[PDB]
Amino acid sequence: YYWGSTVTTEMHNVSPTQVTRLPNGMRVATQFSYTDSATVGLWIDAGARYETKESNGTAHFLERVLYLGTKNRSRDQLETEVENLGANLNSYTGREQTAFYAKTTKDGILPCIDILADCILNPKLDGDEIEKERVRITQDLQAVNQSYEELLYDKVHTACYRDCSLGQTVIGPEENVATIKRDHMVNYLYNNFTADRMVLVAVGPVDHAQIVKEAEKKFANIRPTAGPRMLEEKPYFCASELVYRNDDMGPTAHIAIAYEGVPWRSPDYITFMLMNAIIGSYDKKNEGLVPGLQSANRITQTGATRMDVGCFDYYTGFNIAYKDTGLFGFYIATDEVAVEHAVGDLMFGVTSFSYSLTEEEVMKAKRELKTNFFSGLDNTTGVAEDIGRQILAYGRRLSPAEFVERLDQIDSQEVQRVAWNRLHDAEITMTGVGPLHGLLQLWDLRRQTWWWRY
Amino acid sequence: GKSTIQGTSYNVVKFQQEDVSEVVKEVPHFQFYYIGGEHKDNKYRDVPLDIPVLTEAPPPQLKKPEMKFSVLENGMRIVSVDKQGLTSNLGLFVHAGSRFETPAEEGLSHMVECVAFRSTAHLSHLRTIKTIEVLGMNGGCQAGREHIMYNLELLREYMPVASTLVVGNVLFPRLLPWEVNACHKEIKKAHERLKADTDQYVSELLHQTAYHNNTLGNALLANEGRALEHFTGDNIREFMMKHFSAERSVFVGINVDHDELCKWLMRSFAEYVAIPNLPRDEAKPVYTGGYKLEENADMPVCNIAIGFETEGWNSADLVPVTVLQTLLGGGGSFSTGGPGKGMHSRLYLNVLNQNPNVESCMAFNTQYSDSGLFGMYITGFGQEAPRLVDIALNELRKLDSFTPDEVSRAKNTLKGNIFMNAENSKVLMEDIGRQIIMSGKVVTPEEFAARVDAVTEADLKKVAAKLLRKNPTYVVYGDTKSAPHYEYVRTALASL
Amino acid sequence: GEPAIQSIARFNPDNFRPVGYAENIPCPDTCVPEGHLDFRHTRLPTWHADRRPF
Amino acid sequence: PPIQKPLLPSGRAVLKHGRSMLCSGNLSYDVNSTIKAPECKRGMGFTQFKRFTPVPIESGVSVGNRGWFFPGVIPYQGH
Amino acid sequence: MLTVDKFTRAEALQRASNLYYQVLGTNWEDGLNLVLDVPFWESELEKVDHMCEPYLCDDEIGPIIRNLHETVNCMYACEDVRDHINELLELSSRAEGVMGSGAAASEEVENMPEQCGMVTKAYEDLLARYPEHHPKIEQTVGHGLAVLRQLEKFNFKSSHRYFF
Amino acid sequence: SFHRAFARVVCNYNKSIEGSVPWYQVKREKSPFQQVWDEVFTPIWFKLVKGPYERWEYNALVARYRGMGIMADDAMNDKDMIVERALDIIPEDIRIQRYRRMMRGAVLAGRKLHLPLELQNYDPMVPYMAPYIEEAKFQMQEEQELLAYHPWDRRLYTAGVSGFGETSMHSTFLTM
Amino acid sequence: HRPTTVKMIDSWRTEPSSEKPMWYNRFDQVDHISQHPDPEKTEKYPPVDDTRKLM
Ligand SMILES: CCCCCCCCCCCCCCCCCC(=O)OC[C@H](COP(=O)([O-])OCC(O)COP(=O)([O-])OC[C@@H](COC(=O)CCCCCCCCCCCCCCCCC)OC(=O)CCCCCCCCCCCCCCCCC)OC(=O)CCCCCCCCCCCCCCCCC
Ligand SMILES: COC1=C(OC)C(=O)C(CC=C(C)C)=C(C)C1=O
Repeated sequence: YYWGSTVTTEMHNVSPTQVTRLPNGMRVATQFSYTDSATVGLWIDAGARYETKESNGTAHFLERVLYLGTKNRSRDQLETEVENLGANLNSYTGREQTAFYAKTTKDGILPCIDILADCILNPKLDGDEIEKERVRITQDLQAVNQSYEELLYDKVHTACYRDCSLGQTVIGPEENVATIKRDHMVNYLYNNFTADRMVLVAVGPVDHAQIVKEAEKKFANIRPTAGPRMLEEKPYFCASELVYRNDDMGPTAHIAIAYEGVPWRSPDYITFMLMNAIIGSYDKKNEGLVPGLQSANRITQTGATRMDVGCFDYYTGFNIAYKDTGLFGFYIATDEVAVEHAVGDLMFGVTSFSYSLTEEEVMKAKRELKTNFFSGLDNTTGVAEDIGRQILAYGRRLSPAEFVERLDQIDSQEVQRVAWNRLHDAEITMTGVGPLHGLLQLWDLRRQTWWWRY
Repeated sequence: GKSTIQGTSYNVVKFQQEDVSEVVKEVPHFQFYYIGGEHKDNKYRDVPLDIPVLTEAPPPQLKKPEMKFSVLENGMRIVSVDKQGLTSNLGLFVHAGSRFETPAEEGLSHMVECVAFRSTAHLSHLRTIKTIEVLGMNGGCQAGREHIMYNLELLREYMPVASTLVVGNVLFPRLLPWEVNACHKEIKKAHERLKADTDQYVSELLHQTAYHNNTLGNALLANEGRALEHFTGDNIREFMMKHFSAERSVFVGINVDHDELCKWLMRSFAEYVAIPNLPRDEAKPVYTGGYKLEENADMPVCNIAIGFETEGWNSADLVPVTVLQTLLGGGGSFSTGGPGKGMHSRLYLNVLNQNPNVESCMAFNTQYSDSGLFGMYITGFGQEAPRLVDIALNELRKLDSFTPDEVSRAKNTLKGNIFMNAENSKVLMEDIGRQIIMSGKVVTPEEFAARVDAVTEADLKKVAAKLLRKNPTYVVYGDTKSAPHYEYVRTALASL
Repeated sequence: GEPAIQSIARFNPDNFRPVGYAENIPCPDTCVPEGHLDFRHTRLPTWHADRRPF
Repeated sequence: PPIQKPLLPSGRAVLKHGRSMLCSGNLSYDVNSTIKAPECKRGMGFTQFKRFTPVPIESGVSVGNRGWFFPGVIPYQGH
Repeated sequence: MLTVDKFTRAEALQRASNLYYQVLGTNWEDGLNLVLDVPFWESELEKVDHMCEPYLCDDEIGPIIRNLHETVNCMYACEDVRDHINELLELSSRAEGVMGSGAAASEEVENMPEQCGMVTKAYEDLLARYPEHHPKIEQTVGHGLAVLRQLEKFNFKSSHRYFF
Repeated sequence: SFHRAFARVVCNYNKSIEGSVPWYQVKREKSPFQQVWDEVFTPIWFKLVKGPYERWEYNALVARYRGMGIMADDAMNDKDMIVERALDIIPEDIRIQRYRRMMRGAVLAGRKLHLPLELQNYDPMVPYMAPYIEEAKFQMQEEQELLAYHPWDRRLYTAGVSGFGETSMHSTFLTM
Repeated sequence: HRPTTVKMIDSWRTEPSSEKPMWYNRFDQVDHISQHPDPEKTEKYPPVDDTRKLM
């Protein structure tokens, strides 16, 4: 039901994001902010998904060696120069997107553009640096050196996307890590780090014209384009199970259950964001001002009552989106004996969206969704991530006002329609690590996606 | 400016009598129940997100943020900045921490935190927390050594409600016997949350050893044995009457209109009498130094900390000692930091790069109104403790001189840290509130940058010499079966 | 003129008692009032014969 | 748009006891910082599943006691 | 959309391109063309959207979907203005009376000079909003305004290109 | 859809009665007809039936309480949930004397005896529980309004509870 | 608690307690619970010898 518009005057009072396309095809996006610090970086449309099976892991390796010296600097000189500017260089690598962003002061904006351009365009992939990083990457590759939340994040993709490259991990298999060489990385740079796939984001005390001029000068020699990516069909969602039963790792079990989600540009994506908010998160060790027994979240409240002890030591919803697919589900960390109750309750919660979801819960979720999104845009790095991630995902940045406008239209009935179409009687994928005697078969859990009542 | 309070000028907001009927008209609209509704299909159900749908947007109105200072007639100071964000951060700071407790009042500051957001004169406990929840607000209360903070993060539109709820914790709290008894659980949770953070636990050990049974040393958390005898509503009320007063309180608001915040805060205190301000015993900290070796049977690693007394926040040594902390910097093997992340600090280059057995080495600089602690924190395997202490002592002996390149790098990194930390709104709120409580004044990030630029090598040498003349505080936590004795540390530092 | 915290404290439900409470509520010292039969009166004389056999 | 924070807000103070915005280091990458951007040792994305609550999990710790039992007492058939 | 049917990207591309040219080829000026066809177009458009959701970023399917959405927007907008013009002309015809005699004549629009200023503004707004659909805008709204011009002498930018 | 219309009717009818004064807070003048009724019937009915009957019952009730040695508020059964929630928060002094009186009353009633007259000169209708009954009702009304405004859906017959609302395990026949 | 119900409803014919208390609404208020008179150490009403003299 429609209860009015929550857009306010303050939402319109934000500096505009100016996006211009350079002649080579590189987009330059900037937003001015009244700050003494800035964030300037390069958000690229590269990642593990766009690697082949034999080369999986090259992108992650390159990201770890790109700041270890250039053809015009050395590692010590580069690190010294950044420190003198009072700046720090960051970088991450994902399945579909990558970034290389610097957090500096106002006077270091243009100087940092020069540093980042040199690293991206003229990386000196010294053999010694590669070999040392090979050891570090290999140690990280060991699952003993990986958290259980990182392990289940990767295994969810492995189980759900057996047929496509989205199932590949970022770090890569140990066989590939053992064999990556400079030539692999040089090829990856040539094919993927091209102007058409890069966005230069500058947030802070910045002027669009000046940033654009510097960008054109420093990125003049970048490869203009690479061949269009091979057209593929929708990533097939495999309803499978990948459970690592281990009764020798303590009492806590980690279970992740996934449904097929929606791509970034889907009209239903904001509905899935709201549904993710309704699921929410809960930790027995950080319950908040409201206790679990008296929580407005229905999943949390019913869970907190089970056996007078609570069946969720921790849980969170997740909504992962890619260009042509997505994953929607929940992650649980709970006592071994509580797993059956925990998965049963969260699946009952997701199934409830399709039958009996109250306006009260939706409206609370809208406010906490907006309180999480807006607070993320507080600092320059948060804004820069939002600009770079949103231009890659959508080709434009959605304004806070537009997000609120579209969220106003979504109500309990809209959530019910989307859930009924996509989540009710739907195929699921379960992945887990730990003592999981209580975890039932996939078919048993999949029947809990529909109700005999109502 | 109509009033000067502790070195800062405030504009005086006058109390006005308004009818409940007229103020109700200005309260933000919200519903708890939705009994029916007007169906309206999602108009954008078929519109992909890549297609803009909003048209005729009002032109933006950008104003350079400025910090504005006001004071009510009851003596409550209000300090607000508006960065024009869409989420606000309202906080209430009271100058009543653990340092003001008498030995018979042990833990009472923590107890006040535990009973926060319980029943008030005009709102039950359940109704306060369900309102904060339905409006999508997060927050809580934290009791420190010098102050206690009540914070709520909210969508700016709901500030009128949040201001009321926060202020009710200090204005008319009903410390009902059976609601207080339900808060005894939080003590055990607090101890577990502290001990989980090894760095903060070792910091608590440092302060207790540094200042023996006095102000800063006073335990931050209440114990769950003999302290529960006076964990009562009556005892809490007496403590609040002694220390909680409008003159010792400061309401900070980030991303809020100052005039609106002042109005609603005025309306909240207009028809009620705040706790009167009374004199209290305020004794300067007594630094004794000393040593404590705490054993954690489950930990195989040894955490060693050697600290020294600093004059504190109100001294002229504050900025120079902070440059010294950045100059010595430090890092940890667990972290893999890229360029500009402390890879060229003295500790990283002299300790981490040259001693593979050192798990982590860092410099620490706690700062309080009239005292502080500076020193090094180094960790490693238990059997390595004798060598870890030697490494720490050797670094302390190198503070006699500093190269020009190191000083410049430290100053630039410190300025970058100041500006980058400031942009976080929660950090800014806590910085402002803790500044006013400590000093009665706010030093802006730019002004601190100006001070940092004026630090010379002579200042660093002078400050370091003063620190090294103090009796060291020597804390070992974890596997302590191989650590040196305190006299070994003392004799090594006796030369300095 | 009282501080609000002090004013609301006086209205704890424990601070209200009915008028004449202390002068009317029975405060019993036993469940067997004086003049009522109990084991002291019903005990057999110490010279009694065994009552188990019967 | 992307969500950059966990669904469970921390609700705690960012700055540590006695540490200020001047002496907390750089909160973006300092080890003791409570808001340090996590490490991409194995790639980006795992933060959507990560538990950001610092206190380690105590399996089976009770949170559903309405005041019906004392600590250490085992309920029998819920009574 | 609630469906169990599965389609390849090639099939999705074919369906979307078929609908796009079907809409863009149909004569919008004839009202019965839109009244009869739009129900079938809306059923198809829902199916096309469901099967093309994965391919919104595709280099071939994506542009087809974007053009298809734009064409439907222009189709609804143009139909609205010409519907009002048809209302104005039918009010004028009824005012003529039975047999043109005036015998049983309806009352004649009084703000006709102002109703023609409203339509012409709408026509220009459509031209700006839908710059890549001018041929369709002129077929429906442009010709409609030319018919109105024969009744009331008013000025619009393209009046000379309509022989006025 | 006819349900969507009914939802608008309900929404609009409730929006039009928000803030209405309860029937008992309206200054009400009795109808002239009621006034005539209250001047003919009520007086005579009280003098001949109500008055005598209700004094006969009330005096007997006071005597029964005095015989048991208990107060009127002692007689409340804790199977009532408002009474239970009030008894949680009574002070120990009141609680101790309340238990002893109830124990003596049950002993006397079971043994078919009565309190000695020497101990019977007290007022049994002193409302010592009133403050705590009112507090308990307030607490329950908050929980009702803020936590029980909808017939919630829960997984049925799990964790020892039916899922239909009760919070104690093994508290129904079907939950054994 | 077992399946239970309380008649916590807005009556159409009976007023709430806040409007019409049914108890004898005269209470003594103190600043602290300790200031109440002690029942055990308080003299009670004098004993009577006839049931028709009971107060
Ligand atoms: C030889 C002598 C023969 C004499 C025969 C007649 C004797 C009649 C005696 C009883 C009636 C006296 C006069 C009543 C005047 C109007 C009262 C009124 O409006 O009350 C509202 C008023 C509400 O005020 P309140 O203080 O807020 O109530 C709080 C309660 O705790 C409520 O708690 P809650 O909040 O949980 O609510 C529970 C809900 C529970 O309500 C329900 O369960 C609702 C559904 C059942 C009742 C209503 C529908 C019954 C069926 C109607 C016909 C349907 C035809 C459908 C056709 C469909 C065709 C397609 O009830 C209410 O909310 C209030 C209504 C209470 C039920 C009774 C309503 C109807 C009153 C008239 C009864 C019949 C008179 C027949 C006369 C015949 C000619 C002499 O109720 C009262 O004053 C209290 C209840 C008094 C009545 C108790 C009835 C007990 C059940 C048996 C009734 C029949 C007994 C005699 C049978 C003899 C032969 C078998
Ligand atoms: C001028 O008046 C009239 C018309 O307007 C052009 C008609 O359409 C028509 C044509 C319609 C029919 C049914 C033959 C007639 C007859 C008419 O009188």
